[PDB]
Amino acid sequence: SGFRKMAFPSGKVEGCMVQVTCGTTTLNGLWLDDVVYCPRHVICTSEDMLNPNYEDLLIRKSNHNFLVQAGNVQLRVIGHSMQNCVLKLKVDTANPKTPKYKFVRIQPGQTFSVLACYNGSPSGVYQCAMRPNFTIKGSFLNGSCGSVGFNIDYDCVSFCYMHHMELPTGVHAGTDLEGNFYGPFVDRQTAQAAGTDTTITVNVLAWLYAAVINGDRWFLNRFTTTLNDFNLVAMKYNYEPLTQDHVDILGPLSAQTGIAVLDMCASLKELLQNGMNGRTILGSALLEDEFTPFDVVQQC
Amino acid sequence: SGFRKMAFPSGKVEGCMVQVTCGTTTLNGLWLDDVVYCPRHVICTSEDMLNPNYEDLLIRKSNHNFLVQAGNVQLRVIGHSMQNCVLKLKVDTANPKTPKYKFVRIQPGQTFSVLACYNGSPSGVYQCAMRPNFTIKGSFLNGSCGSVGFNIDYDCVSFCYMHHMELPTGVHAGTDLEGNFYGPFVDRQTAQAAGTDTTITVNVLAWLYAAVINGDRWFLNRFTTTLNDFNLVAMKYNYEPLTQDHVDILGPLSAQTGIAVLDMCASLKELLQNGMNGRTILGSALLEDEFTPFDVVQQC
Ligand code: NA
Repeated sequence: SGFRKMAFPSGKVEGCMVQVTCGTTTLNGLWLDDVVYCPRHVICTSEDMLNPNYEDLLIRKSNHNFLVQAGNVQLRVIGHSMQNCVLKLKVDTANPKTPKYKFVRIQPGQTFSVLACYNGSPSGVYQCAMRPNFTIKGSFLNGSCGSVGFNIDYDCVSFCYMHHMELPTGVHAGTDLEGNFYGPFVDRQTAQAAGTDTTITVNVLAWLYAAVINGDRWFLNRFTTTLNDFNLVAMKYNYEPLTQDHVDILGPLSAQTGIAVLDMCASLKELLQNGMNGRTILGSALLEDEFTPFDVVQQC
Repeated sequence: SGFRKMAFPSGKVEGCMVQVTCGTTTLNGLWLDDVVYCPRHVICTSEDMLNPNYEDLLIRKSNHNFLVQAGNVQLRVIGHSMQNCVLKLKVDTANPKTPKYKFVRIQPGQTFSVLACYNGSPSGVYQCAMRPNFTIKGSFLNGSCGSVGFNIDYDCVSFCYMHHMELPTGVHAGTDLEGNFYGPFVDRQTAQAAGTDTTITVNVLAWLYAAVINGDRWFLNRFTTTLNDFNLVAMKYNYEPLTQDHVDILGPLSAQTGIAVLDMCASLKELLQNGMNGRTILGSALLEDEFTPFDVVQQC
């Protein structure tokens, strides 16, 4: 019993974290086999970040200008290449601690664990979601760039996020491990405004299912609804539209609890209309959207 | 920027988790050097847990009745002893992955990271606090007993919690690593009622300091208070009494923000009296008490 924001055990990723220094920028890199992956902005000065020509800046750099440190031990960089917004630094030593891994590009609303690092060293772990506007609400200070987000599925680490930027609003942007940004964001210190941060409706429903599992039932009402009638409500509360694909994904939690998905949708509509009246649900005073259906099943 | 419930990296503890089976109870043990620590209720059947005589039950057990598995590899138990509510199983092999460690008995209101395990295998990590009634609000299913709570301080793992029990109310009880329960709880399946779950006032203040650091300032008022006047308020809201030791611990966060501790106390009094009016603070609709002053400084 009980229900926590639960991250994957971080040990497999800790063994992959290194320090990358270029000139006088230090950040974190990910060492898998004989490649170190890091944000390409490692090559930029402060002034460069205002308006960087990455191809031009990369002309000035050779293999020996990339200082890679794994603990207290120096890796020899034997090649480098830019792939979208990441650098790949070929090193002469394969990481002996390399886990089984893949690179995956997640969808908006998918969750992951972050291992926030500074100077190549693990600081801490927490859960995140890919917001529908393609930002995350991380905890990242100066030096945390190159910290990664991941899921562990079947003892295989699926890397989904590398940290690049903090927006002026203090939310976070980054790439997949092919170096493609999530959303419209660029690795430039310029005005970048996030769009509407909508609520991940399918996740809220999963968490309501989690609450019923755990004995928090007060919010279950006597109504049902339709996907269209629900969605007219969802849209006025900046909730994402629910699809029949969402309903299908909730089926196992429906089966477990005996609560039809549309019934749970009607309960959520009443919570949106009437609020929570100073009550809580799984110890939250608001509707939590950073648990996926799969996250709930895994935890329960 | 941003502020998360942040756990320590779990890798150092993952390397210590083993499976312990006695008869047909399986749970988790902690392998440090040549000792495995686990809950003594490993020796109990279901029926035994109603009213166990641990000394008598232990008469029936020899070293070979304790099956200890580290991954896919069997440890030889060469001695065993009961220390309060834990068993210590001496094994013939020192754990090669043993970190620098200590055993510490924390105070009520102190926080820690939990690595929830099943069958000796890491499942996930989250933060907890030792409630003032000496329960924790974990996430623990059947098989999770022996999962540990810890802090990492200076690359030394300080073990503070081993999981033993779920109360009928679905909160959790356990021991330190000397096997002494936190609070009045016993390793018996009997009616055990927790006392009043009060709020950890010093922690709330730390989190208000965290919010100011991160730019969430709306709740700062124009008042001050006194420790006595504050505490008359705290007591009616089942908040723990604030002491001058608490004020002293908040000094660094006071210094950073320029907000005198008693001023922040007055802000909290208004939040207790008037509530939050549907607003949030560091994305919580309620006052969060599971960050210590030290936790905030570490994260910021
Ligand atoms: Na909340």
